[PDB]
This record gives sequence, C-alpha cells and structure tokens, in this order.
Amino acid sequence: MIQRTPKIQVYSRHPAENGKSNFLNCYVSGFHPSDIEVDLLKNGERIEKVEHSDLSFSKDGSFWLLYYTEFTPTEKDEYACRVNHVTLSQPKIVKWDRD
Repeated sequence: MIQRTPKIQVYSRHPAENGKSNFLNCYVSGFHPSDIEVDLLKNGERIEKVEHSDLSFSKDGSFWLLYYTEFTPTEKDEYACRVNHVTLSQPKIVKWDRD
C-alpha cells in the first residue's frame, strides 16, 4: 500500500476582473489512495454545480484531478477549495488568492 497527501492548488484560468466570466480551478494531485472529497467553496458554502472534472492516474501510481467551473468574480466573494483525504487529520482548506 502507498499513501500520499494531495498537493492542492487553487487558481483562475485568467487573471480576475469583476463582470468578466472566468474559470476557477482546483488542481489536486499526487495523492494515493484515489478516494478523496474535493469541493469548491463560495463564501464558505459548497458550490453544487462544478461543470468540469478532468482526472487520471499518473505514471507514478498517484492520482490527479482538475476540478473547475465557470465563475464571474465580484468584489466581495471569497473562494476556496476544501479537501478531505485519509492522509489528512482534518479537512484542508486552501483559499483562492488574486494575485
């Protein structure tokens, strides 16, 4: 058996501007086993519809997921990614930051 803690990156496809559509990405990678729970949060609340999920095993046997959705940032909305995995003692929250 192998277990490996996910790497978690949260970033937009383009630099952000209010009014302009964009995409918010969670790239969760290098983990094992493949069982995992990954949510995008908007103002602390789970985003139900996350349009896209690209995912696979890597050559090294670990797993990766790109979890993303269209979003239009505003001044006052904060976003984060919440991940749970057997390697984590509690859920891991990674905030989105622009820059």
